[PDB]
Amino acid sequence: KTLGEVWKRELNLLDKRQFELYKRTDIVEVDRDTARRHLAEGKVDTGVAVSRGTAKLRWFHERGYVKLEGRVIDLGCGRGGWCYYAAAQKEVSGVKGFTLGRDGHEKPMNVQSLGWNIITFKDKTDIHRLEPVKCDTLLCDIGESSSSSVTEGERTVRVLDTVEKWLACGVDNFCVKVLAPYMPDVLEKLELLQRRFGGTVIRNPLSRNSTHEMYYVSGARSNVTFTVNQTSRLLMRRMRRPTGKVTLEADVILPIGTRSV
Ligand SMILES: Nc1ncnc2c1ncn2[C@@H]1O[C@H](CSCC[C@H](N)C(=O)O)[C@@H](O)[C@H]1O
Repeated sequence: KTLGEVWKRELNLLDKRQFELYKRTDIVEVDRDTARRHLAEGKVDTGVAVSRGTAKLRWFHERGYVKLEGRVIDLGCGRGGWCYYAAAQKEVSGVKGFTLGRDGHEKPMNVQSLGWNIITFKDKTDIHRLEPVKCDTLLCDIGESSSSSVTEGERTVRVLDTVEKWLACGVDNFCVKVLAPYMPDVLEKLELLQRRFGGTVIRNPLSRNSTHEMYYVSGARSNVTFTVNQTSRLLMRRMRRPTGKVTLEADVILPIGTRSV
């Protein structure tokens, strides 16, 4: 019954064309042309990002929504866009990335952007059953979209449930994907986590309109209900006023090489 659930219901009423127009209405995307060509050519020393994730984390990072410091852990790293971004930051001392990388799940990608050498990738790992490790910055970008709001809610509560075990070890910084912040139970878990660890949820402008995903971050504190609804209002507005107008932005190019001495 929340505004976001109404949004989800109306999203499912869109035919294929409607959905297509909607998905790219007033959105911002990075141009992946060059990165895709370089990766396809096997170039590992041009500093291109392995995925759209690098730009998403940079957005949070550059405006203080999440500080990237010391020991970084990246749950559900996939190709590794967040790991490579974090590894290139001077304040970061190490990066441990974990992901399934099996049964259709993408495996970490090997490139040599700055600090690749301080990253330890580990695949064939289900982070829901991985024993928490002490760290300073906790990152988690997991949440598989579903036509079912019930399912998005279940997957979202499971992620927050798992992440709470890691935050309970004591972490200074965090950035965690929240697939369905519009679901009632998720909203309440977020409110409880906020009273326990602080932070709030922020909508990344690089996220597509087809998902209501927002990120639980340590760099800001605000009323969760209000801001989740603001995003709901924006998404509903774009569905009612489709245009498919997209704004392209330069993708992230990181420096290259190992961090040594
Ligand atoms: N239970 C689990 N354990 C480990 N990894 C998981 C998982 N569930 C989902 N994942 C992985 O979480 C990843 C989310 S996509 C992450 C993109 C990454 N931030 C980047 O910048 O490239 C997917 O690769 C998915 O396979």
